[PDB]
Amino acid sequence: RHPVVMGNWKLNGSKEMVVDLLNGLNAELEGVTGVDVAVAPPALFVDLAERTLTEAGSAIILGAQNTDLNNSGAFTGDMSPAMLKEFGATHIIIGHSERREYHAESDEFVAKKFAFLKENGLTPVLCIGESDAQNEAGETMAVCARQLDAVINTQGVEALEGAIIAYEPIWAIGTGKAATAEDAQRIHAQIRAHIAEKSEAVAKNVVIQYGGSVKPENAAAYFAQPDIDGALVGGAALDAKSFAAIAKAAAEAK
Amino acid sequence: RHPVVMGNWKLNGSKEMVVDLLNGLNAELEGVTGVDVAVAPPALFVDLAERTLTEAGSAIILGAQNTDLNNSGAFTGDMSPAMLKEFGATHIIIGHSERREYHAESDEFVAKKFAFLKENGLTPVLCIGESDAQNEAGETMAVCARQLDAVINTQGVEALEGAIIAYEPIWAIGTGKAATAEDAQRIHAQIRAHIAEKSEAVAKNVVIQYGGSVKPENAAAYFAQPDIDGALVGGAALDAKSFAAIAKAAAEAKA
Repeated sequence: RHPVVMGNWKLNGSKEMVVDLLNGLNAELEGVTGVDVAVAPPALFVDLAERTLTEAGSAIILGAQNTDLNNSGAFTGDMSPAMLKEFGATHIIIGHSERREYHAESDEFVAKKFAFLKENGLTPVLCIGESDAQNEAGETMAVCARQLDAVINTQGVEALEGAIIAYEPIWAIGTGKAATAEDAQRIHAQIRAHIAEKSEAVAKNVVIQYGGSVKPENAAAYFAQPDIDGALVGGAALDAKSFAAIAKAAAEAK
Repeated sequence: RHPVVMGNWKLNGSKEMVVDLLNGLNAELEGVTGVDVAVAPPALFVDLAERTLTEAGSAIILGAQNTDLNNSGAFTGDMSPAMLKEFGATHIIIGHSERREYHAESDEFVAKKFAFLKENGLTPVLCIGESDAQNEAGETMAVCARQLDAVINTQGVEALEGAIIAYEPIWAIGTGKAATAEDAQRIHAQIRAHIAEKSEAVAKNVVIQYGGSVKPENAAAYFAQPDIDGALVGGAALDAKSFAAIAKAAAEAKA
């Protein structure tokens, strides 16, 4: 399993920053073989990202933060896989904890997105993860099993074929609570195992990134675990140094 | 009231298409000056749209098809008014029927976006409109007033100053009915009259666009009515010759 490190920029970007960051990023990662590095900028900046990376002749993968369920038509305001494809984007974050909470995206909704992306030749980065209370209640796997089965129990285990899964420890996050590399590995082993129950080939191959708070000096403690295959990075993704660091750590560590 | 004709491109666009459309459109509007022409492409193409319009020295206005409630922060996949301002996008469509239906956006949500747009210096194109069963049940004004009050009752009529309102007869859309310039004009005066009950000054100046199916053949019919101040165009927006025809008719109708 080749590690994959993705930067989720979220709702951050500007014309100056995008160029700076992507250039800095390219510099830092100059010849840093071993990992797959991807960026997910706001839709408004996918055009710029593409142009900047292409000039730079960069190897960074272009992604996007969500998708909708149609390629074209009377769908005012929607995100189209076919349109994203025109800019080279290929890694689409879906089910993120923020969309699920704020936009009330459901398991079935996110599963349809999963299927449509795959149908379009794109790579889904399916996010799963339990709340603070589902965690206090010791329901972590009930939840992760649930969110994952919405795909498996419809499309079938195979469907995770060439997809990335990202585990979000929503329970931690400024709430004084913290996930450790041990917690992370514990959990990632259970998820993989859940997949190994229907298919072991699939399970051993599926990249399962860790979505918790990972920093330059966390990174290798995490990338050491055998079931953690990369990271979906939040804040560190906004800094070329920090983010390249995390990418490097995973490259070697693996 | 100076007319505004906006093309909502919906889920339509491509690199080659965006530049051909904007270039032909700008060629067609050469002497035209009595109508504001705005264009709303998918977010993915707002940058390309800007680049094309700028190179051309075009006067066409850039807009977008939706917005969210934050400028920056932890909101994966959201739309930012501030990021939109960087590309020069000013007219922002909110409340469109396709979002109200497919994304279940409430009047409360839509109203929150209106206030945020005003907070950021942008122009909201507030869509309102009733369905088939409401129209048959003849509750057109209760629905429209309900939806306008969402912003009026929480922000004051003056909040409409500088905004654009687009009536969408959804009942006519996709369900065998048809609106006429005469039915349209009747609905716009009721809408204007509701706003006027709170402020005459605001009501006199607000641009209320017609959102039904407008086409180059039926446009002068609509722009002829005194309470129809432009159009929010869909399908006819995708062609430079059709969209420019609708813009021109509005220009003359209101000269």
